[PDB]
Amino acid sequence: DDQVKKIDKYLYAMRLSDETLIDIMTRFRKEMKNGLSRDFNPTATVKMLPTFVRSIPDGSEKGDFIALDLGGSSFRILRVQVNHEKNQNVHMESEVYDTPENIVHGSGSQLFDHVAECLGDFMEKRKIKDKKLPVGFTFSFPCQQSKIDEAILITWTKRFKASGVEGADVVKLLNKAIKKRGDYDANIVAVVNDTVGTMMTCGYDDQHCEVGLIIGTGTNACYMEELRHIDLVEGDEGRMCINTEWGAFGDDGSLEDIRTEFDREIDRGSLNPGKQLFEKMVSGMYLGELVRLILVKMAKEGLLFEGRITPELLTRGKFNTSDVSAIEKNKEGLHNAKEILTRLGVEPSDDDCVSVQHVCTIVSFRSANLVAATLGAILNRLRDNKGTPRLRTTVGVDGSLYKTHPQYSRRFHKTLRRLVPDSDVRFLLSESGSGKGAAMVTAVAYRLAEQHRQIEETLAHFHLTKDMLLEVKKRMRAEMELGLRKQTHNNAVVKMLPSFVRRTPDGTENGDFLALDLGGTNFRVLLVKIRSGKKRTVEMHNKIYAIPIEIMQGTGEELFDHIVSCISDFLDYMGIKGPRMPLGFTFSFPCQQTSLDAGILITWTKGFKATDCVGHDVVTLLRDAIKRREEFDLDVVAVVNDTVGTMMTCAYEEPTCEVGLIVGTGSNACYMEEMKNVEMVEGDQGQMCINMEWGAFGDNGCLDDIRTHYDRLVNEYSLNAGKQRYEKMISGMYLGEIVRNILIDFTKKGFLFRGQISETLKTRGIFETKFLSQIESDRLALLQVRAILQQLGLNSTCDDSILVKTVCGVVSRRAAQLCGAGMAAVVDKIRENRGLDRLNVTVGVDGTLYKLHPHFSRIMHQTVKELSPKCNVSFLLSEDGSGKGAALITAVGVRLRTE
Amino acid sequence: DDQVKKIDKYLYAMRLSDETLIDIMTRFRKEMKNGLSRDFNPTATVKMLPTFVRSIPDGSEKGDFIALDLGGSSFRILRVQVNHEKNQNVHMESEVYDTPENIVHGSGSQLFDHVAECLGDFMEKRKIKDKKLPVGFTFSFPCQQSKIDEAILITWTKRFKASGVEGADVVKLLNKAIKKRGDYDANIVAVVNDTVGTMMTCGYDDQHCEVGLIIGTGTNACYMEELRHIDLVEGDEGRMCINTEWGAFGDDGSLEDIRTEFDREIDRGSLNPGKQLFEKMVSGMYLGELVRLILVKMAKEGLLFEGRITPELLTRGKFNTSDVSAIEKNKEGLHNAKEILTRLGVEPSDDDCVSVQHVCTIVSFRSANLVAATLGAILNRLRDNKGTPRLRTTVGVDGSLYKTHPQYSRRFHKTLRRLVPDSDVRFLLSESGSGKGAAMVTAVAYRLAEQHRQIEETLAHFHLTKDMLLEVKKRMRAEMELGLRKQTHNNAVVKMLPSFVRRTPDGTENGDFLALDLGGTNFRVLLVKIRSGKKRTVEMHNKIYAIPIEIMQGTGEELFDHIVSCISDFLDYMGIKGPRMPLGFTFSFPCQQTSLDAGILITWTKGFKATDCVGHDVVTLLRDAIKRREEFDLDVVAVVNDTVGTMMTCAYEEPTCEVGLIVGTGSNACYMEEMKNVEMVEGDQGQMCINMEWGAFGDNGCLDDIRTHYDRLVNEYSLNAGKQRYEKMISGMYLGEIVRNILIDFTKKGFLFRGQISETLKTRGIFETKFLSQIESDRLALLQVRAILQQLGLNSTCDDSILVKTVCGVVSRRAAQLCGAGMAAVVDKIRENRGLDRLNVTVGVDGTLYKLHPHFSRIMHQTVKELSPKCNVSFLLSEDGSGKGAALITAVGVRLRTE
Ligand SMILES: OC[C@H]1O[C@@H](O)[C@H](O)[C@@H](O)[C@@H]1O
Ligand SMILES: OC[C@H]1O[C@@H](O)[C@H](O)[C@@H](O)[C@@H]1O
Ligand SMILES: [K+]
Ligand SMILES: [K+]
Ligand SMILES: [K+]
Ligand SMILES: [K+]
Repeated sequence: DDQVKKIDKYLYAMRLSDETLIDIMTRFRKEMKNGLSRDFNPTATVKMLPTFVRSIPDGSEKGDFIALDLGGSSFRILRVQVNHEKNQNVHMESEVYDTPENIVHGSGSQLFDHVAECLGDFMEKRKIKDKKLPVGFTFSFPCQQSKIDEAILITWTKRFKASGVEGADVVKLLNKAIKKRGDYDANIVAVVNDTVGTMMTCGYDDQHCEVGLIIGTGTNACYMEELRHIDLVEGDEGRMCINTEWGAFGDDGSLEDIRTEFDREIDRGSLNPGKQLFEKMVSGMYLGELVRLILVKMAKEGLLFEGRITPELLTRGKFNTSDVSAIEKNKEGLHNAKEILTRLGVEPSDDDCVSVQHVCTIVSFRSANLVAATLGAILNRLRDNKGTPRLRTTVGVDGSLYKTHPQYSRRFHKTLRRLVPDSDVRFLLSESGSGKGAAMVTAVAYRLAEQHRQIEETLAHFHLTKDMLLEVKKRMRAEMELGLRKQTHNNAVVKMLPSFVRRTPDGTENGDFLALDLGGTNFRVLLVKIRSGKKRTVEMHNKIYAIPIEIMQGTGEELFDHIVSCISDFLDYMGIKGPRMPLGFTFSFPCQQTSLDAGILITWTKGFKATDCVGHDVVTLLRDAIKRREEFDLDVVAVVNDTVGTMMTCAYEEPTCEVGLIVGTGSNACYMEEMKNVEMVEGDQGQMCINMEWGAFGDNGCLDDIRTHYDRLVNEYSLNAGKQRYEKMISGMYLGEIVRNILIDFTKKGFLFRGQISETLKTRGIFETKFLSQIESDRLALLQVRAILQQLGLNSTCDDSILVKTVCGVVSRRAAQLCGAGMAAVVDKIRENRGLDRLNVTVGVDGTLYKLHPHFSRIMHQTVKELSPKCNVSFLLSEDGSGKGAALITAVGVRLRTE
Repeated sequence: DDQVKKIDKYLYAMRLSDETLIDIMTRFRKEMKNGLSRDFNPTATVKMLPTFVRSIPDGSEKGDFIALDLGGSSFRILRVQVNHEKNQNVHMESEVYDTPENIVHGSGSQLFDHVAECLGDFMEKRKIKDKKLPVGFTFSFPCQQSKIDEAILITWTKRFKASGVEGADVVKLLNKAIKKRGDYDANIVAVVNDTVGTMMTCGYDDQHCEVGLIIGTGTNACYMEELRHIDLVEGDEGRMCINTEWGAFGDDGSLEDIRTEFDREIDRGSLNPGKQLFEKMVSGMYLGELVRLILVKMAKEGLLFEGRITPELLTRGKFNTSDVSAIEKNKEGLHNAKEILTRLGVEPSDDDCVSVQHVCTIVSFRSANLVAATLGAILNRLRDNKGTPRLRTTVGVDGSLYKTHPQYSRRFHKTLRRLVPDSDVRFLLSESGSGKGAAMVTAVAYRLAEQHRQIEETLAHFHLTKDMLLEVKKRMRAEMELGLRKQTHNNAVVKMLPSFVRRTPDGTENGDFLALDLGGTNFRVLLVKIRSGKKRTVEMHNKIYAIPIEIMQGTGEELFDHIVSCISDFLDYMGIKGPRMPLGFTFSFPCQQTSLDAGILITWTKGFKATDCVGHDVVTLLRDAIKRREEFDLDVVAVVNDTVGTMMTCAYEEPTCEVGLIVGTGSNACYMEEMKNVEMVEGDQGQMCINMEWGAFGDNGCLDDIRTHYDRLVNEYSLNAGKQRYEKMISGMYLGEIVRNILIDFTKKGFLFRGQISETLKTRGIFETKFLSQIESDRLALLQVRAILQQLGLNSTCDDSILVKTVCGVVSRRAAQLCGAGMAAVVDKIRENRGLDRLNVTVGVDGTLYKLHPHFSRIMHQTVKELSPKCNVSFLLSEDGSGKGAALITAVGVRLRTE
């Protein structure tokens, strides 16, 4: 006893009080906060690195993969096999490869070539070198990573010191070595820390695991932290495993008050002086040597061995941590001591043995107590995160020291239970611990890799090549011809109807004109004053009127009676009733023009059911209603198509404009054609603006080779199945539906919304052009995109969001391109029509998709350029082709009945 | 009365209850939250746009500028002059330019050319067209801007509808028009909303202003909101004025429950149907017309004028908001009514006049009450932000309606005082209101513009051009020659000392060597085992030892007695005492080599003061101490320079290495020279590694033309004034000091830290290489950089941070370049030395600045490439040139005494 008491005082500084431990527990808690915070992270010693592991094995894990484990006591290679069974275990085998101490102090190159050399042999000796099995990599060192399969070595720790690796990506470095040999082919799908592997390996057997603890050569702990606490990782949903890297605890001076002269000497003779100061007070790679130093000091003071000092006792590394354990055994502790010490050349006395055994006890007890303190900080942290008064969790443990020291386990648990009282912690030990762990993470990594490989293949069908685009342009052009020729027009799908607008405005237009814009329940009347002065100027007014459904489904005699009623109101509203004014009539329903002022209605749409209108000439129905009133008289000069109105509106300013285009809910285009070509209208002189009605392009199957399964579904479920095939791959009314139908598919395959098909996802037209234009916005953050989706009614996650945005993108790009191939055919036909080799033409466009969408117009333009280089086409957003345009068509109209 | 009562019931829906108003107040509060939040902002109708105005006039405002005001009742141009006086007012004049109604409905082009045309005239008529005065621009429309001098028109409101402007930057569009004419030159320094101008114009006279309220043609309110609440603007310090754009309140349906059939008809006949729904219930541009519609409906029902309806009463725009005011005058209200109505063709009865006057009252009272409600929401918001129980603030008001209606002011204040009770609000009216406002913002904008112009000029001196760099390279080369030649060596500043290392390792090296690394209080001894096996392998160990200051300032006999004591310890530590081992001696103090194993100490540094060492040969002092002990014997084979050790260490692996470089606290470089050239050492055969000591380059004034005022200050205040000029523009020991000296300067000029010179800013060496390497980090966010600074002890702001980072950048770039020009001279001399036209050489480098810094090594490399294209130089980070290197020099040493 006297002896033991003499050591206790000598090593008093190595005997920490609970008061002290709690303090240390508190200091670490602060180091944890700083490392997580984005403000102090820059200069924090406890790195708290994100592992990018968001959950423990859910069981659904299955596969066959390899696993490397480098950085611990020994370098082993495992082949883990997690398969499907009826409550039966998982199989796995491992092999340890000797790694020369002069190899971990060499060049990164030699080291990774060694690891590669050992890998190939392992697979070959098992001849599984053919089936490229996924490879997991457990690397126990602080690594920076922004994804599971990347690992930038922050620095080396423990006994490694290979140059040319720090600051580099070990995965690339390994892939580099595996290549150099080319003996085989490896798939490093993931890189994980050993603490992570341990937590995984044990969480598999216990879904309560949230902490991985390593206590061996080195020491470290990882836990499950709230994303909303990990400032340096964008997100807020779920959890992510954090790699504290607590071995560096104190590397900034925080622990100088508890470190002794022996601790500092141990540091001076170390590979990484000044680093991992806490670790050097705890882990097994240092325990043995720490005791030796204490023994040398004592012999030197004649406190032990009667001052006798031998060359062996002074040689670094002669007293291993394994002697510390042998000496602390309950049974043969003191006998082991005598043997060990004796082997050191010393001649120990019974007193010497007891003393040396108490030094061991004091040194290893400190290790235990210190780790209880820091682990307790992680427990309190978990207790706070869950807001629970008492904590219940399972800790995954591993490490040569913890597993082989006879007293560590017990002392560690005892002290821990005394510092962190309101909690019941379960400690699960693991066989390989990080062997099966890297496998579970690899498993998930592979999984997500296939999902992406698949998703990429599905979206590939939407990728049109410049050659396909040329065919599309080729085919559109042929369709155009069939519709112009008189011999095939009746059977053509791209009708190419004549608008009877023989000239674009020339500036000579001057006057006051009325326009009627009818295309729904809310139509409008307008007054447009045009002054052909020195300076072109046009002012206008307009009021909107409603059409009671009762009248929409009225008798056609009431419909036009009501409309003239509204016009009668407007004229008074503008204070201009009296004179016989000219009026342009924009009729946005399926019509067939037989003259500038005549158009037969082929079918009602948008809810109109007025009787005795279909088949009749709308302009006559209007003229008849006007006369029925006898209050005033108008001179209906024309019936107008809004697309044609859009070009006219544009031509008025930009004279090189001879093409109009609409890309909104629907799509159409027009252009000035040569009369000699309009076989449907007598006269080979002059020009004629043609209203293509190009949305029917492909209605005879000519696009059937570029349409996808989702294009077909959208058609199958559309109201006009088999019709408007082209407009269905380009208009804002369907784009969302192609998108929605892809999402449903992916949801079923389980790549989105947890495989759960939402009711909102089942609703058609949920993805309007407005919301389609947002999700793809450059100025939007993924957290906003996610908000938008959730706002629609989709329980999307940051991850879902990334997916939905990609799909949208794929669909809208093809839309713009397919639109470009179309537009590309028109301009070239115009060029060739006039026998030119270079054409400069402007196009007037309108439409909520072209206008609101972030990338449609751009990609569209890029495309027309590639497919039609002999043409220099310019696109100008021209609005109100239905009002201003109809008026301009009217002004040009009256102007021409004079010539 | 009966009449009045008959109207009250007829227009019951226009009479809002306080219950209703408070509800609306609450709805707006929610619209304010959504617009500010990054989650709901995407689809929010109340945009809550950031104005980038962080404070009201602080008085320090002074200058002479112009101001444009477009978008309100009239387009005026002001020339405001805010100067320094003894409590006397500010001067300003304005001029209104007629803007044709057919001009605000035309093209953006014509509109901005009109504004330009009006601008030039204004300045010319005042002939101030010569002095390019700053120009302020008040544009009253929702604009997107990320900086004061940018304004992307979201959309048009009120009566503007010029095409080609929405979605574009009006500033560029204006600058575009001012150019087209080129009559003059304008400086649009800022663009502000009218609400902002009003708040500014009134905050100037009252530092309590936090709200700008407009009630005229249109209606809108801006206030001062907490940056920590403006999710869409990075930051958290101070305040920023938010432009609510509340006219759009309800544009999503939120107010359909309080809008009447008259409100909806007013919308149908509007320019922007469906937009600014709230505004259309309040502002002056609509009040008049809203009453007309109510009157038409009543006549039609024979409720007024005995049902008589006239063409005038039905003409839109015949009843102006100015008639609403005339009619509500206390004195001549009913007489004004009779006159007005009569002018409308109606024949009003006294009863009719009373009724029409009550309609006005009911309509204008609603306007007042509605704006009280929404303003009250902004007050409650301000009360909450300041956490005060009762609110005290000043509101800046303006608007034709508010200023000209006889009853508005009174009704508005009354209702407001009843809804928002715990607060005293001061209402300041402004003359031009936005005239003097745009001027105060312009003032500040100009100010910051000059600071940047200045700062840019100061940092320009640090910009070296490729030609200067070539001169530097030219001069370095000449310096090199003077130092090699025997006739000028004694007077050369770049000493070019011979290291006596005649060969780089060749691989033949094999053995066990000791090294002593002495360069401070903590030196180390090392054992390096080198095996020239089939595979190159080298393992080593080392312990660190301290030198008590008492011994550092000892007698030189004790210093080397102590060192040999440490070596004696180490040999036992490694268990190898006995044999006579070889030892390399790295002596990192000002030494002069006279042989491979001899070096005279020219002067102590780093606190050493040991006596009788200076002038003596350190290797002899060591050999003498060894012999004094008689415990063992060593074979000191060499005295080493760490730079030379760095190259050797590198050559060992990369055989093309013949140049070493150190860039850390200090800087030096070495390279293999041709013996025929080393005039200081006999023998024209073989080579000789030269230790340049290039830090003294420029010590004779040869760099005096590229050194700056701050370079001189750093020298002036350095411990070795006039010496190490080159090393002072490149080493990590001074870079921070050049930086710190610039900051102090800028602080004085008042461009940083509020002109306040911190005590921390006065501390030298505050900017260590570590912190210099961080601030410039690509992976760091400005909020972190700011944290770092504040962590140093600098009360920096996000803005300060942006500045400090730029300075650092300027300084560290020149450092790398100046280093490159130097390195560039060595490689070329080697090339030319061997008469080659292409040279491939590797350079071994080390140093905390080169290693830790984000951009040093890169820019350095880029530079050596440009200046030395006949050379293909490769840079390899080679570490431990002081230990491993000293050993390699020793191994090569013993190996050569055999040849
Ligand atoms: O091996 C246990 C631990 O040792 C520490 O030194 C390393 O930095 C960690 O990566 C590792 O988890
Ligand atoms: O003119 C007053 C207000 O009118 C609103 O319609 C505009 O959108 C605002 O920019 C302006 O502040
Ligand atoms: K986060
Ligand atoms: K024809
Ligand atoms: K903010
Ligand atoms: K010579």
